[PDB]
Amino acid sequence: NFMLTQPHSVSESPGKTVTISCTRSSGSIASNYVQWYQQRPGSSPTTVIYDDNQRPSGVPNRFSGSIDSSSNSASLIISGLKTEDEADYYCQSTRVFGGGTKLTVLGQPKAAPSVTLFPPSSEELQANKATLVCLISDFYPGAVTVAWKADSSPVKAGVETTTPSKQSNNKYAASSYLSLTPEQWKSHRSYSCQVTHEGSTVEKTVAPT
Amino acid sequence: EVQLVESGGGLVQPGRSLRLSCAASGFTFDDYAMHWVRQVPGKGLEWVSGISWSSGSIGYADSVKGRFTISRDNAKNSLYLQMNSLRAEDTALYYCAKDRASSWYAYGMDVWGQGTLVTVSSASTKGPSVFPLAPSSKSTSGGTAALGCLVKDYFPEPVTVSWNSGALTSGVHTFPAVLQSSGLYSLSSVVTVPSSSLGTQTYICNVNHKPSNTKVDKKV
Amino acid sequence: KIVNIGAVLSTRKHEQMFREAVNQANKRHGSWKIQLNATSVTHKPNAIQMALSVCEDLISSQVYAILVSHPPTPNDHFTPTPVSYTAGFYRIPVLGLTTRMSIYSDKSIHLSFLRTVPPYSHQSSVWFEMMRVYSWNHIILLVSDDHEGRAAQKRLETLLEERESKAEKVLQFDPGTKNVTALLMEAKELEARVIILSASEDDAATVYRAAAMLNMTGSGYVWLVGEREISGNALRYAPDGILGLQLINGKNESAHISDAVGVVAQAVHELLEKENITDPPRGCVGNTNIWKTGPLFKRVLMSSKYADGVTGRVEFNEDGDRKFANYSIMNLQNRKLVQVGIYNGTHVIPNDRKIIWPGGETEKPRGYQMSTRLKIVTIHQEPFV
Repeated sequence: NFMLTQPHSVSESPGKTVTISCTRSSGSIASNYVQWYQQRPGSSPTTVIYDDNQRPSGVPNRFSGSIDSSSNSASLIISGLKTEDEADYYCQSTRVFGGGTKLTVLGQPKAAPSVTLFPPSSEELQANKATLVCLISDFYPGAVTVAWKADSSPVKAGVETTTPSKQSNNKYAASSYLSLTPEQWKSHRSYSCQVTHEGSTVEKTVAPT
Repeated sequence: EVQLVESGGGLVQPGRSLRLSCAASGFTFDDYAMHWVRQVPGKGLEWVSGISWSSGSIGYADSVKGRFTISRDNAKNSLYLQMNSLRAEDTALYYCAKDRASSWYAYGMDVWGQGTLVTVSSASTKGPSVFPLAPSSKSTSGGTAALGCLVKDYFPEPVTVSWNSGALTSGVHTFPAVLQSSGLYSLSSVVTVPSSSLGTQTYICNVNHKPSNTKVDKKV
Repeated sequence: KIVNIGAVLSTRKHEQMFREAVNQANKRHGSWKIQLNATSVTHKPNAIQMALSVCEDLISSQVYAILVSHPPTPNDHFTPTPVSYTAGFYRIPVLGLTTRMSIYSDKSIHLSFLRTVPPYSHQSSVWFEMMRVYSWNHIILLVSDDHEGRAAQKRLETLLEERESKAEKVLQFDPGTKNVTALLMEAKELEARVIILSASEDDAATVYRAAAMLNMTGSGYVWLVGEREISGNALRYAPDGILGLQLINGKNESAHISDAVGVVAQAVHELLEKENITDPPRGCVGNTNIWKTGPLFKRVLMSSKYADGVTGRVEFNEDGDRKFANYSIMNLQNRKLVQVGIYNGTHVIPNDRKIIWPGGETEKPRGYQMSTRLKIVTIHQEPFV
């Protein structure tokens, strides 16, 4: 099989033409078909493009599909317009779906995320439990990725990250909780939480005691 | 015209069975075949099954052998998805998708439904556990400090977290709750204070959980 | 592994279109397993050379199906008879594209043959359906007789006996004849006015000339003729106010090619997930055995259909020919062929244009006369007579 890869998210200002591509892992792109799907948050997903570059009934032109092979990937180009059409997109070829890229209309200037890392408290360690808390605040737009590493390799098990939500100040915030046992907490030299926002990576490292 | 409606989803304990019903309206029922795909929180989607125009041509996802079965009745324009032996990693949505041809080989669907909810877990009302998140070793960036309180494993929503009986409102920040694999909610609340108050000022966080009737105070 | 689909097209352009269509079908669902390659060969004159050519150059690649078409230049000099016989010897199914002759509609002779166009009897089905809308009951059915006429008459008679009604004096005539004045004159004196014609081109022209010289094409009459009876010689010898028929697409080879390729690919993929699969024979000579799975393939090719494509919805009926076609009623107005209606299925639909009948009478002329000139028979006997 394969596993299509697409960028996590994209930020754009009104009146600009932007392209979004999802890359196919193995096999020729031209061998099979591709379709672009869209959805609004709280709304059922709806198809926007099918059969490479074909427009279903009701599409207001604009949506253009590129099927250039290049490095075995396909893209869609949208003209300069923002309106309310700023939401996640998907591409599908054959039994394979992507993570999804979020199209965000740039309003207030983007803010560098503020990341704070809290190691597990000794009171929690007294209960044979450990929780590392990575809190991200005052970042715009709400599109980030949180990862954990045990100082020599990324770790995925036991992590729970909250989806960004709109606060009162038209800004997003989120939290991540990593559950580890005290023995493994003292076994590793340190733990690093990495937050990626609009291609900017910030890492916070914590050590026992 | 072409409208799609689905029902039959909800919450149930592990080891049970379920049957989701998808009814269409308008367009002809016999001439098309409909898939079954599911949306998961945060991530994307994944195919599950697929029916033929009438019967015969069948197909299931790799990981869903035996657990799920699919059938349709062409009389009342309905679609029945029956399954049993539920688990904990399928607590997500299930979308009803209608294809464009009479066979599912095309793998091209259009005009989705509206989504249905399923979640299988041991829903138990348990009192939250509160822990103090202390700041760093007297290190500050602009004279501020990072103290907080973590609430772990409380069910169901919501909870109320305040500091010193909610007297202080400046510098506080309450983050949305997170649902872990245990099926219980957790969150944390942070307060920004000057670094000069570390070790000389006592900060108490008060946690109230009406569904569990839990009233606790924790000193950081 | 790799499966071929042979085809016998008309010219090079349609061959390239067929190759592009099979490439597109492969560009659809192609998740390994099948590859679905395609072979081709051009029509040839003569027939024995054609049969030998199809045999060698097509059964030398274990083709799973064959696609035929009407010859480009002639009309019936190169009918797809040789392909049907040679490829039905092994029970390898073949698909007809633009041939309609009602001799391939019975499976006693052609053992594996199914078309995508309704042959000629469904014209009689439309005759019967449209008879009710205008509500005339008594008809005379003037039909030729080699095989086509017999089939059309049998179909209409079977359909017309549902409502317990009966037709008037159905009368035939030998193909390629002259001086039909006597038979037509006999048909003139009767109590029915709507006449239904089913005969080939030149015979239709002869009948029109004979009817015109008997001044039977005047007012108070109404005719009904199939697709063949017009549009071949319909601006030189046809009367005014005649109601024809026409299949909408017909000679649009590209659409039919695409649809047939789609249906074949879908059914092949549906079949291939079956336990008992056996490949067609490899050579024409040295093998004299029926392809065992062959007949089963036919069934999965017959019932399934349903490839909703450009030509519409396709659904083969019990014995080959596609059902649920879309005709288009026509009419003559000053040597023109304006459209008057559309027949979709089990119901006609008129249009916004008025209809001129045979003589310019803007009305709905019913057919009946009620002679009131009865001839009586008596026998000499007794004080009674």
